Amino acid sequence: QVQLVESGGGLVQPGGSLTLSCVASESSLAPYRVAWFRQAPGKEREGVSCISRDAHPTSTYYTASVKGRFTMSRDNAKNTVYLQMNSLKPSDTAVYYCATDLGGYCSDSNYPRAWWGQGTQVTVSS
Amino acid sequence: QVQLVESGGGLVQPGGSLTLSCVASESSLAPYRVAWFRQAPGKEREGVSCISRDAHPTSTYYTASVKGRFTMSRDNAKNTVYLQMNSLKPSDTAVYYCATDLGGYCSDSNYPRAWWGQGTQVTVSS
Amino acid sequence: GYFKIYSKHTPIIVREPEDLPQGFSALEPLVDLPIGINITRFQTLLALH
Amino acid sequence: NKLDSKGNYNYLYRLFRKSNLKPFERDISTEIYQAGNKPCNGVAGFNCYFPLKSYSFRPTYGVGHQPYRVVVLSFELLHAPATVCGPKKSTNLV
Amino acid sequence: LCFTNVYADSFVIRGDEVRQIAPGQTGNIADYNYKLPDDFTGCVIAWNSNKLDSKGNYNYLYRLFRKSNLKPFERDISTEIYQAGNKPCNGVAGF
Repeated sequence: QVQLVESGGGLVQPGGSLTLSCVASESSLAPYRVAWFRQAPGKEREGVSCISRDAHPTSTYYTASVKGRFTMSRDNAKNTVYLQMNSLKPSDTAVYYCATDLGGYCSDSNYPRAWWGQGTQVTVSS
Repeated sequence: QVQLVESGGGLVQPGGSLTLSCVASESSLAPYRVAWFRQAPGKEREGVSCISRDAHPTSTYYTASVKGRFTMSRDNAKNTVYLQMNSLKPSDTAVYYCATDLGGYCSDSNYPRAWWGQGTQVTVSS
Repeated sequence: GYFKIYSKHTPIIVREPEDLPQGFSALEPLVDLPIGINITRFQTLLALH
Repeated sequence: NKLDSKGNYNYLYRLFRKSNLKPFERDISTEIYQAGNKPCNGVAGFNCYFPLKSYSFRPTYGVGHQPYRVVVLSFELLHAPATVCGPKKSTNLV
Repeated sequence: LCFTNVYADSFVIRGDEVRQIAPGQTGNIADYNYKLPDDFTGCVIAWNSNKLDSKGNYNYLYRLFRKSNLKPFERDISTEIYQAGNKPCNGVAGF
């Protein structure tokens, strides 16, 4: 019954920056973990980053491809998560989805996968 | 006890520009975050933009429909905030409200809901 | 916050506007009031047309 | 809401006024709020609007904003002779 | 000080969730397996067993998927696969 709206995607040159917005409606994301996912055409879903309900860095996870370049941040005060997305590579071009479940804490192998948004397109090219 | 007065709306042809002003009284809007709304008949209130205490671009946000077209500015000297909008679309027509609360910093979606002005009408047509 | 009223009437026949008659009398309560205002002075009226 | 609502702006609520409420006061002065140096005389003006506005008695706002009858009764205990209360010692009867 | 009916519990702890097993917080393993009441009785007792217990040995596998959070005085002994979709989860793993 929670609805997620991804936004902020668009066309960017390599090395650029973007900020993706996952607006949640009809519910509060505060006590639940939120994770970002991306899929390139032809390739299956893969995780990007996950933030737990506590929002500590130790409970916040990033995949190997995005560690040190993406920044996971959530505002439980106003029910939204943001992926700060910098130093862009062409390999980051995909439709970015944010997902959540009733779980409260992320793990390096477990991301929330119950409710999904429509996704946003991020393209890194000229 | 703060009272907000929106102004500047009117009839403007598509692609035109306008500048809304939310003049506050009985209180100083400087320490508080201020946001703009818009509400078309039949449709519920939806956010437009918000400017925070620091008045920084990283704290000044806009909704997807207005990103790249609507501009935010506040002048604490006269106790007013501006909605500078260009490349107006017919879809931008609504009654535009400015809102303020005791909050200090804005985000993408959730806006202050404590004190409201009467609103100003912006119509984009011939 | 109370007002107690005690009253009675007796005939005297003879006026003798000199002094009150020497007679025992018990003033039964007539009405009690719940108002609690402050009263410091007394005034009365007369019937004169 | 089912009986009062039909809208009926007669029970209009004050929105523009001088300041906040103080205890034991009546809001009966139907005066237009003065938010500017210019006097508000001469009907409506800039930065000065009449407090009267619709308070959503329309049939469209059925579930919301419809009138709910609420009354608050002031109670004074052990201050004056209890006029709405029980009686005082009157022994047995049988 | 005298006391009666002292009950003992045994539970494998990573080490960083000891501050969260107490009421008011939930740890990595205290979110789904261990719990304390709103006002826990007794005292917190711990010692070091990493040198001897670790060799690994997944016999003490902590639960990660389950129906919801913990309620006081409950046992997490039901090993059912979490149903996060309309399709029934019978038939081993699924999407």
